[PDB]
Amino acid sequence: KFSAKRLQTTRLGNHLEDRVNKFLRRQNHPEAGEVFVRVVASSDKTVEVKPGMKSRFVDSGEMSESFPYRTKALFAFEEIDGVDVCFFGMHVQEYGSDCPPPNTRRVYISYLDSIHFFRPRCLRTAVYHEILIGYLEYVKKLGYVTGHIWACPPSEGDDYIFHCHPPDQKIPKPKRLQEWFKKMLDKAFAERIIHDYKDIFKQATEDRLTSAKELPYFEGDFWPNVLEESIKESGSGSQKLYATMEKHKEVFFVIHLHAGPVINTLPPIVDPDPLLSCDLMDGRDAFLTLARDKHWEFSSLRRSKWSTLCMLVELHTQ
Ligand SMILES: CCC(=O)SCCNC(=O)CCNC(=O)[C@H](O)C(C)(C)COP(=O)(O)OP(=O)(O)OC[C@H]1O[C@@H](n2cnc3c(N)ncnc32)[C@H](O)[C@@H]1OP(=O)(O)O
Repeated sequence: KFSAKRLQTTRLGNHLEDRVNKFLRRQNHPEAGEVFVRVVASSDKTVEVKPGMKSRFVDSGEMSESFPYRTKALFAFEEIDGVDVCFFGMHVQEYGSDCPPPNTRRVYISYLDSIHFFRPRCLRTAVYHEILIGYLEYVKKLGYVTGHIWACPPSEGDDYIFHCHPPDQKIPKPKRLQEWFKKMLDKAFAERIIHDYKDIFKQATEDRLTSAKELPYFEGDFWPNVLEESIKESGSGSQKLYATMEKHKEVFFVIHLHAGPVINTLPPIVDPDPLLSCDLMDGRDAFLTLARDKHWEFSSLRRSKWSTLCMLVELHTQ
């Protein structure tokens, strides 16, 4: 069977799915179909500190040369007209309790994408927020302490996950996307899922951050390349770092899942799900490449239904 439901289930996927369908049952809209959330790939990686930061801080013994993390790719599918339609995807990076500072017990959303065919339309945004809120709730329970978001919308024609978006699906500019995450986090706050969130500038200030080595270092994030430039441009760049953090502060969220002294007393983070080896969905380039090479577009509902079928056949028949 090629259905989204028969894709391998996980605790993480089930938690998100249960939250979404719970919310949909409260809404009682007759157009809404069942939602399936599936983790389709999961692997362990390391991000290596780039050469400039490495020469300054790693070789003097002040910073780890690399940080291990688990990366997960997940998809949400909805029943529409009796078939599965993939409508949302997200990749995450999880730096567990064996990861050295400054990354210990942190999660980072690498990127997220969607195709706007969720039915009914009036519930689409709410469903996206429930998935994100569910993810924060889950990693909090496992023992992650801080979550990180970079609110950077794609450039015109740069598909993040889904090849060929619908032509009439508008791309939010930074201001709209920032408020969209704020709305999501405000709802997470009201449910006691997060303790607070802050911008990166306010966070560094409260932490009295004085060196670039204290800034969490994530694969593909803004800051490692900024830091390479600060070291090339050139002495202590800490003053300029605060100007850079301040200039871009609205787009960089720091989310506190736990706060206070408990954060140094938590048990080890042990992931109850196995890794899921799926080269096609690990990273974004493979799936984009495959869809491009096979003319799998998501630019209308009919094409999205077809491309979802083809993706499910690929996922099942490795
Ligand atoms: C940390 C790293 C990451 O998370 S990646 C950064 C976020 N990811 C992306 O931007 C990928 C592409 N974007 C998307 O897939 C979606 O926009 C996401 C982010 C999922 C949000 O979708 P959604 O919940 O529908 O909110 P939305 O703001 O996109 O649409 C709401 C209404 O606003 C409109 N809108 C959008 N952009 C504009 C615009 N530039 N000018 C005028 N209007 C705009 C939309 O048309 C939409 O209208 P409507 O009220 O739903 O009919």
